Amino acid sequence: DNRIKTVVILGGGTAGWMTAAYLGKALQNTVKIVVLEAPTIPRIGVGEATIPNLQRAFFDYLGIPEEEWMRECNASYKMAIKFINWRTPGEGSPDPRTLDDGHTDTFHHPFGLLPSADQIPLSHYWAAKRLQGETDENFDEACFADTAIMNAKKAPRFLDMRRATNYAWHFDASKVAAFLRNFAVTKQAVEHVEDEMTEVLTDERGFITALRTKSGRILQGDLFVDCSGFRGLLINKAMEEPFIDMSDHLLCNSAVATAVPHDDEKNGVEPYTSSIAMEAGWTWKIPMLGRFGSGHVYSDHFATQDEATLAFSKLWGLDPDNTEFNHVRFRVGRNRRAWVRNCVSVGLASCFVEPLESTGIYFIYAAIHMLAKHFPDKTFDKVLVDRFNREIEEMFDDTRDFLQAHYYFSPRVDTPFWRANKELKLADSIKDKVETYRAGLPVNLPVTDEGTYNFEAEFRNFWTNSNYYCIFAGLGLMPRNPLPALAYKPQSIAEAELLFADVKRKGDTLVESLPSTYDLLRQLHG
Repeated sequence: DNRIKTVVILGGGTAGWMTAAYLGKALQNTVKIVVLEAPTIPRIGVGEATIPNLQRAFFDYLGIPEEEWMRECNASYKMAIKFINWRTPGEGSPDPRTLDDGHTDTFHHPFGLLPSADQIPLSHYWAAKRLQGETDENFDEACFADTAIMNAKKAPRFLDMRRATNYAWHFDASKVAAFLRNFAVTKQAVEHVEDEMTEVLTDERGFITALRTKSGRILQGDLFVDCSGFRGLLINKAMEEPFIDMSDHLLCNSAVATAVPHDDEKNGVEPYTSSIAMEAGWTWKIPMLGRFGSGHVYSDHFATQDEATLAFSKLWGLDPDNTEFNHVRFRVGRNRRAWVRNCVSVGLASCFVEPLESTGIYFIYAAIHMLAKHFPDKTFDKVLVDRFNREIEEMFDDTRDFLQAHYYFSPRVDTPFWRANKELKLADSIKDKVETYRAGLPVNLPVTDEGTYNFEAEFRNFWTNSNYYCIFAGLGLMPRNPLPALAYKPQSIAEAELLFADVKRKGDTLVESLPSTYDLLRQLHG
């Protein structure tokens, strides 16, 4: 028997306990699993947003019903990120300004799928009408019924819990971590050691053989997962793997965050995350029951901590001297290699970008999924390690480029921060996609439909034509001209008009018949 016998996970939180719970299921109790977690002083729950495959890819794999975990972490529903004031100058404001053409400066990035007509996505029929002066509608409201539902703050399910739209989740990440810790310990025989690490013991090749704890106990293991956060205590410190700083692609490196009590009954509950543009970054709004989490992400080369705190405070009318804040400096980028020898980094110890498209928990599940797939024995086949590393770096760099496009194509030039974004080099992959987009062509057509988007189908097709249209057109970047094939296809244009009319009918119907997000949440948590 040459198998891995013991896996030691360094660090708790969502990364450590997702890893522990997932491997507990994937390895079918043939492996001992140990989590070494230093006890931590609780932080205020500033909220976390996610993407729709979290339930299918992670909680269902574990056999955990959606409503069961939701009720343990104050979770709410998310149908999109709503971007506010990314095109107009001025101070941070929760309220959207008005563009010069009279439109309000908001656009949505929903999870809905785009239909097509004659194998051409609905986005392209919209762009043709918009460029030809035949519609004044925005892309998001023309092409997604979800837009009208979000404008009315209606829920993504009926009260009888029948699904109406696709959606993901807002939640308190420390409560999810605590939920998963309890599951892993009581249902999967994970050993939880509450102690600090003092020594990393290695063999002549630099493979880790054990971790020593502060109490002096030695935790032997065969494979070690670094979930220690930005410090990368195993992968960076002990293993000396270099971290590749990518602040030449993304400027924001800091956040100041809190949780704000919210009057849900007076204001309702928004079924979406808001990304509120600031002078030196952006601020997230993550509604939950009774409160929303909020954090100002900024570059400390363009705002001091006090400047960012005061603008964040003024955003919500908070007393900057009488409110509890969490401050953090980010590490933006990724390790040269995510997995070195018998040390696999997961979460922030592996890589990080700001949560501008809610990908943080996804990077964790994707890594643990790829680890289970590439799971080694004690010979540590270097091809397994290399293919794992290739997957992590391509996943990360692709989302990094997608995020840079949010800043590079914002029309804002009113502060040093917004101008500095346009002095950055655009990655070649986005330059290529923008050139494709501007010729009128689709960008990364999706391959499957609602259901399959099957973890592999989504991992390989992560940002598709719909996503690039949401961000490019939302920011005001248009194709130079319509897709030229449309000029030859009068019947396909007519067929797309009927699709536009179906989107209107469905959104109208659902806006009238759905319960409020507030009412669905009261029932779910009541």
